Amino acid sequence: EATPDAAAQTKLGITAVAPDQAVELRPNFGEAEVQAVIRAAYKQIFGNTYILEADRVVIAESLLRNGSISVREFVRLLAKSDLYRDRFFRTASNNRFIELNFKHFLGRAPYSQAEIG
Amino acid sequence: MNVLTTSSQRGGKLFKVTMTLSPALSHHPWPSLDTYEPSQNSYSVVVPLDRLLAEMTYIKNKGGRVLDISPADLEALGPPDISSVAIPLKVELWAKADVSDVQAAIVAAYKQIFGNTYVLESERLTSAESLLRNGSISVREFVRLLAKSELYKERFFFCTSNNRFTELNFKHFLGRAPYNQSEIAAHLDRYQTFGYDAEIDSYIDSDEYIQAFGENVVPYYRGFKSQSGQTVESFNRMFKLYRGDAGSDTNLNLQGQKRRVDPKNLLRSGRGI
Ligand SMILES: *[C@H](C)[C@H]1/C(=C/c2[nH]c(/C=C3N=C(/C=C4\NC(=O)C(CC)=C4C)C(C)=C\3CCC(=O)O)c(CCC(=O)O)c2C)NC(=O)[C@@H]1C
Ligand SMILES: *[C@H](C)[C@H]1/C(=C/c2[nH]c(/C=C3N=C(/C=C4\NC(=O)C(CC)=C4C)C(C)=C\3CCC(=O)O)c(CCC(=O)O)c2C)NC(=O)[C@@H]1C
Ligand SMILES: *[C@H](C)[C@H]1/C(=C/c2[nH]c(/C=C3N=C(/C=C4\NC(=O)C(CC)=C4C)C(C)=C\3CCC(=O)O)c(CCC(=O)O)c2C)NC(=O)[C@@H]1C
Repeated sequence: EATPDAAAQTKLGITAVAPDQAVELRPNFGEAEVQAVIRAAYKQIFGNTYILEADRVVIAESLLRNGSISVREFVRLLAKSDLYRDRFFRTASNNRFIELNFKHFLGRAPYSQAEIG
Repeated sequence: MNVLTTSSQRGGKLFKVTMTLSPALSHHPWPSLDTYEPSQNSYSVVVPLDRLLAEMTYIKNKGGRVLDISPADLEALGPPDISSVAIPLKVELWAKADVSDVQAAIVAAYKQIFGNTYVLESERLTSAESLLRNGSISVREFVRLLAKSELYKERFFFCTSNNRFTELNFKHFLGRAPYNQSEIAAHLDRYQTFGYDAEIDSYIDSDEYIQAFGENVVPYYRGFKSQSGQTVESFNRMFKLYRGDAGSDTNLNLQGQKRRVDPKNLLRSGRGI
C-alpha cells in the first residue's frame, strides 16, 4: 500500500500550512515588501477573518513603515485593538480566548491545562 | 534613532533602549547557523516604563548587552539651534581699551575658553586680568594663561581622558571640532614627551589660531560654518561636541567627562597612522 510523500499532508488539508513559509521584514524594505508583511500579519494575527477597509489600523502600520516599530511591536499593536478585542475576547470565554491567543501569537496549540491556568 | 511618540496611549514614559543584538535575540528564518541582520548590530527599541524591566532582563539573559538607556523625551528633541554659533559675534580688544571694553573681552574669554561652565568669584584670576588693561598681555596670551591655569586642568584635563581633552581643547581654542584620527594621535604624543604646557602651547601657536583671531581677538566658533581643509563630517562632529546653549563641559555631572565624538567616527574622516 503506497502513499505519495505528502499524502498525509493532503489528507487533513494541512498541505498549505504544514511546513509554513515565514515572512520577514528586511532592511530598506520596498513599498511592496511591507505591504506583504502587513497582508500576512493580518491573516495570521487577526483570525483568518475578513478585515474590511474600515477595520484596518492606519496608525500602527504607518509606524511599521519608517521602522519606528518592529514587526514584533506591530503585532502587539494589532493584538491590543478594539478590533482584536471585539472579535476574540469580548464574545469569548477566557478558555476560548487563551486557546485562540495560542495559535495566532504562536502556531502551536496549548500543550497542557496548566498553561491555560 | 528618532522616536515618534513621547508617551504610550496608556500614560507611560517611553524609554529608548539600545542593545547589541545577538543571534538568539533575532535570527533570519534561514537554514544554517542563525545570523542577526548585520545592519542591526546595534538595535534600538522604545518601551513603556512598565515593560522596561522585563525587556532589559531578557536582553541580558541572552548574550545581549545594553549600550544605553535614554528617556524618550530627551531623545526626539531638536538638534541644538546653531543660531548663536552660525555667526559667532567676535570680540576685538583695541589698544587703549576703556574699562568696560576690557571687561567684555574677559567675560567672553571665560565663556569660550571654559565652555558654558561657570567660573566662581574665587576661581576667577585677578592677576591675569590685571595684566590685560595696563597692556603687557595679548588676548592671545591671556588665553594661554587660562589653559595653563589649574581651573582648566581640573575641569577638562584631570577628570577625562587625554583623548577627550584633545577635542575638548580643539573646541575651546579653535571653534573647529577635530578632523581625523591623526590630529588626536599627534597631540597625545606631544603630551607624553613635552608635557601639558607644550600641548596647550601648540594650539595657540598653530597657524589656524593665528589665521583666525590671531592676536587680540577672543576665540569664536569657526565650526558650524565652512572652513578650509575641514572634513565634511567634522561639521557633524561639531553638533556632537556642542549641545545647545546652556549646555557645558562639566566634570560635575554624573560620569561627567566622556567622549562626545566616538573614535570610529574620527576614523571615517581619515585613516593612515
Ligand atoms: C456570496 C456569493 C454569498 C455569500 C458569501 C458569504 N461569505 C461570508 C463570510 C465568509 N466567507 C468566508 C469564506 C472564505 N474565507 C476564505 O479564505 C475563502 C476562500 C479560501 C472563503 C470562501 C469567510 C471565512 C467568511 C467569514 C468572514 C469574516 O471572518 O468576517 C458572508 C458573510 C457572513 C457574515 O456575517 O460575515 C457571506 C454573505 N453569502 C451569500 O449570501 C451569497 C450567496
Ligand atoms: C570568514 C571568511 C571570516 C569570519 C567570519 C565570521 N563571521 C562571524 C560572525 C558573524 N558574521 C556575520 C555575518 C553576516 N551576518 C549576516 O546576516 C550577513 C549577510 C546578511 C553576514 C555577511 C554576523 C552577523 C556574525 C555575528 C553573528 C552571527 O553569528 O550571525 C564570525 C564569528 C564571530 C563570533 O565571535 O561569533 C566569523 C569568524 N571571521 C573569520 O575568522 C574569517 C576571516
Ligand atoms: C536651582 C533652581 C536648582 C539647581 C541648579 C543647579 N544648576 C547647577 C549647574 C548648572 N546649571 C546650569 C545652568 C545653566 N547653564 C546655562 O548656560 C543656563 C542658561 C544660559 C543655565 C540656566 C549649568 C551650565 C550648570 C553646570 C555648570 C556648573 O555646575 O558649574 C547646579 C550645580 C551642579 C553640581 O552638582 O555642581 C545646581 C545645583 N539645583 C538645585 O538644587 C535646584 C533645584
